[PDB]
Amino acid sequence: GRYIGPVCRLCRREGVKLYLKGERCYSPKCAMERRPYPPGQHGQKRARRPSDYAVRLREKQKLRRIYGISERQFRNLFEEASKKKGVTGSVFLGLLESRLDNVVYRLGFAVSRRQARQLVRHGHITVNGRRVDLPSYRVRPGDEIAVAEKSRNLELIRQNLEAMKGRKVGPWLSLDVEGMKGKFLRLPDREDLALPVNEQLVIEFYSR
Amino acid sequence: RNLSALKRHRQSLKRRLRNKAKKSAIKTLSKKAIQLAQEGKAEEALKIMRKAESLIDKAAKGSTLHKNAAARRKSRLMRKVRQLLEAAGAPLIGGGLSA
Amino acid sequence: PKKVLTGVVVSDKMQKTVTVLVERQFPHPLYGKVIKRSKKYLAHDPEERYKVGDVVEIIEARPISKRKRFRVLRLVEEGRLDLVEKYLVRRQNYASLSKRGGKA
Amino acid sequence: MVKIRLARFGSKHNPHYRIVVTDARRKRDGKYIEKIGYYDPRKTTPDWLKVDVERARYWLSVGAQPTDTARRLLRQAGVFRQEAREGA
RNA sequence: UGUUGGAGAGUUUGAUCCUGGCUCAGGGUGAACGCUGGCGGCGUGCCUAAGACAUGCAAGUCGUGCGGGCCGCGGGGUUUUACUCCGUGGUCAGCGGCGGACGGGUGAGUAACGCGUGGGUGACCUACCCGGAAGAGGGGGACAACCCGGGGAAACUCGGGCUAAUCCCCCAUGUGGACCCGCCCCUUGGGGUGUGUCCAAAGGGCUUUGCCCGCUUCCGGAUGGGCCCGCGUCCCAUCAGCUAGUUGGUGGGGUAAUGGCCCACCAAGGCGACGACGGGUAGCCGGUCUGAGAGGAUGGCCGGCCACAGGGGCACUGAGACACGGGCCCCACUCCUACGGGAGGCAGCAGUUAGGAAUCUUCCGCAAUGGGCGCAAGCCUGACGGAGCGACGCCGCUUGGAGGAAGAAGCCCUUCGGGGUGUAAACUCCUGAACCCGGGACGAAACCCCCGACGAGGGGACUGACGGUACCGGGGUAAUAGCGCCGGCCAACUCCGUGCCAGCAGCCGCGGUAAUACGGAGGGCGCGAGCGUUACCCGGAUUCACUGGGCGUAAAGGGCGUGUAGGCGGCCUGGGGCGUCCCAUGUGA
Ligand SMILES: [Mg+2]
Ligand SMILES: [Mg+2]
Ligand SMILES: [Mg+2]
Ligand SMILES: [Mg+2]
Ligand SMILES: [Mg+2]
Ligand SMILES: [Mg+2]
Ligand SMILES: [Mg+2]
Ligand SMILES: [Mg+2]
Ligand SMILES: [Mg+2]
Ligand SMILES: [Mg+2]
Ligand SMILES: [Mg+2]
Ligand SMILES: [Mg+2]
Ligand SMILES: [Mg+2]
Ligand SMILES: [Mg+2]
Ligand SMILES: [Mg+2]
Ligand SMILES: [Mg+2]
Ligand SMILES: [Mg+2]
Ligand SMILES: [Mg+2]
Ligand SMILES: [Mg+2]
Ligand SMILES: [Mg+2]
Ligand SMILES: [Mg+2]
Ligand SMILES: [Mg+2]
Ligand SMILES: [Mg+2]
Ligand SMILES: [Mg+2]
Ligand SMILES: [Mg+2]
Ligand SMILES: [Mg+2]
Ligand SMILES: [Mg+2]
Ligand SMILES: [Mg+2]
Ligand SMILES: [Mg+2]
Ligand SMILES: [Mg+2]
Ligand SMILES: [Zn+2]
Repeated sequence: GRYIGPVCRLCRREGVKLYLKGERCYSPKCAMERRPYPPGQHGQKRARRPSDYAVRLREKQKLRRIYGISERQFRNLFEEASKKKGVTGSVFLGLLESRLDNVVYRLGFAVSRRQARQLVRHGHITVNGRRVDLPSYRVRPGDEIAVAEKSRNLELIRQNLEAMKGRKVGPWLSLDVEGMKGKFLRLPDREDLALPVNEQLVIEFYSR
Repeated sequence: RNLSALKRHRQSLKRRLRNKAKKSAIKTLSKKAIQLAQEGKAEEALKIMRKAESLIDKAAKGSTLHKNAAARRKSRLMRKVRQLLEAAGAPLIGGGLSA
Repeated sequence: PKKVLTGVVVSDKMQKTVTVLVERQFPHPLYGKVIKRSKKYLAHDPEERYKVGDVVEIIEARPISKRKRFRVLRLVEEGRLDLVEKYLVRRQNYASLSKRGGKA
Repeated sequence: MVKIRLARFGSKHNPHYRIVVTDARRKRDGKYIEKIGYYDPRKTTPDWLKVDVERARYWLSVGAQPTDTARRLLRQAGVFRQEAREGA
């Protein structure tokens, strides 16, 4: 049970806009709209020049809270990375962005990640045919990520794809709104991702 | 109790006295076969050798000595004698002594 | 293959027996400096041919007692008290360390 | 007796054996002599038996006695079909 | 044993710098304690009393080796009688073959060729299995069972008599082999050869002129193992000298084989500062943890090796034992005892009790993999395959998802306008773990039987513990959260209480009436079925420094010299080529 509870206070703590709700966090109400100061009884007071540790920290809780993963699943992937050939940095993201519960977000099947986490749980998604209710499942290059046949008829899902009619997809994905299907072309490269992050810092945090 | 594995310790004994006796014999026949040669009685010591010698390979046939326990005995005795018969003897029967 | 070692006799006191000194040489497990250590092996002289300070070679063989498991192949220089004198001179020292108390 | 038997390596409910050659004496899970292949009873991956006819035969000619089970498997490979024709 | 690798801070001062110890942040744990605790997968779970253990179970198997006792069904011979012959099912024990030397436990002991690594055996053994040669002739005997009697409180023991076989023994036979001795080729007991001597054996079973099983000797393969050697293996020199079978030698004993392994005699040596001897500690390794690496720490699970099975000694039988569930004696211990004498050993699975901060079910299965015995059917097998208990660890899973006001209530703060918890809840809609229905398997194919030739191959049939479990299909409800911290290192701040008190504390310290450092509240950071704590290992610690430190005054130059072992060594050429470097290869499971 990772977090689950108030979100926008997270958005307000990192000081940057986080899309942890899909809709709304777009219309005048993600709080960061006329109230970008942190939560608590001192969110409005003045902030003191952060410690090298504070920055590295804040920057992590960001990268992570965007995907809503336990610091646990978070870490272990970091390691996976560290070990793989390539720039620790992006290699990290690549994987992070390879999570089914996530891919289901990018492909649009759901308004945002958390919801996608769920859809995966309740078995409304499929990979190569055999459904998968596992959020942390790593999508490999060449795997169709379709909607559960018995789910293609749910209002919520139809609603989602209905509005995708037009929304382009990451050049590392592609979908077939008709057959409500969509492939994972290839691991998205750091550029391809527009994250308000500085993974050169997350990295630095786990170097302590 | 009563694992009926005491049968093994029941056979053994029957085999203890079994072995014990053939060997003991071999020994006796061996030594006795010596004494003679030592003294000089030509034949009488070879004649006994054969028997002695035999007993060996006989106790050896089974599992009293087996292996090369039937190779020291033999060779060893076939020396003490021959050699103890190095006080002017001339193996007349030269039985167990390829001369 | 049976190992051959080359050393220097150092005692012919026993019968059909010779005490040979094998100096070996190796770098440190943790300091790489080169180093010398030595071992006394007890080999057999069935001919009493090898005498004090002769530099011999040695081979593994049928144990022939507690400690002796080597032999004396053949010579390598029939004379060198130069080194025997070292060993003999090392011992001579012990004879004088601790106890005796030259102070009493 | 050097015998060709199976050895357990997989984990709990996913057993994976080995056509090892050994002493009935050791435990069919300890040191061995060589490996003649494997077999996964479960039958998931297209590759099951992997018995190396070659070596198999050789241990057999030496006296390695295969279990009833070790046999069935070597028989599926061909550790037993000695070339014939013109007549069958 | 991998190839992207290395963050520091606090603290001795009025202030500074250096030194230098203490301290923290990290990671790991067969863990324990606290608070809390929803599911699953795999893993793992006495680390202390190698203390003591009740009961059950952990090695047996073969009637195609053999003969009987017993309960039973059936068939003969003496026309009805006692008697007796045959077949046969079950059964019990015995004689005998093979297994009990594997598998399973523990780590006490051991600093040792115990282990690791690599070699040696012209110094060796190896049941069963496999290939190849040759053979299986004749004869004789016993001990059990069973029958009689005797001793015993038992445990159990003794004497008396009969009988069988693949049990024992003698003779014959010998492809051969063993030994002595002569010789040859090798070269420490390798191989070949000569006359002499010595040595084999059993039968059982059926579809009976056929074949299955078995048996004897011998050479080879196979595997396993003994022995030996180089090298490598902690701490203390306030342990410095140890040693008499101890060092060697010859003869002999013993063993499968070398050997002081054992004995007799002769010689007197062997080991030691390149640490003998002694004390302490410790099973060793593949590997594990940590670390930038070098290194350090460790060796529980799995695997290989060793050692032990109440303490100690010893041998019998066997290919193998000096034999965990075998045997003999002594010791201690509990137990039966008519006290004369006997009985046991969980460091096997499971449980008990003691100890302890602490460690589980007296389970199910023999379906599978494996081992044992058997022609086979099959028997056995807490080995193993599994299930249970423990958040003990790791990995996945949930407590919901979108929407939802310049913003409820409440609680907090608020030089009192308002800020905060907070879109958090309410409320709406969507999805739907649990739970219910029906379906439910992989792990299982052969051994057997039939055709075939008893091959090859083909045909047939039985076969589950886990399970009615996992998993699939349908219906389906929003349906556990906690815990640590928020002075500095270390991310998180106000108020109220308390007043050097009560109390915090890892270091520095905080509290004596404004405390961001005590306690509660609100809030906040962290992590989440977990979080804190304690203990111990590595890290930080270049704080033992090989990589990587030091000694004028900070800890550190021996008061000086002489000189031993040792370490180190100018210039030129040539041999070796030990070190050193390189290539190949074997080993490095
Ligand atoms: Mg979560
Ligand atoms: Mg944070
Ligand atoms: Mg989402
Ligand atoms: Mg018994
Ligand atoms: Mg007996
Ligand atoms: Mg002999
Ligand atoms: Mg040296
Ligand atoms: Mg010696
Ligand atoms: Mg095994
Ligand atoms: Mg590598
Ligand atoms: Mg001060
Ligand atoms: Mg009989
Ligand atoms: Mg009766
Ligand atoms: Mg009649
Ligand atoms: Mg019975
Ligand atoms: Mg019986
Ligand atoms: Mg064992
Ligand atoms: Mg070795
Ligand atoms: Mg001659
Ligand atoms: Mg020899
Ligand atoms: Mg370091
Ligand atoms: Mg026991
Ligand atoms: Mg079986
Ligand atoms: Mg059978
Ligand atoms: Mg582990
Ligand atoms: Mg519904
Ligand atoms: Mg260090
Ligand atoms: Mg220093
Ligand atoms: Mg020079
Ligand atoms: Mg060289
Ligand atoms: Zn937001």
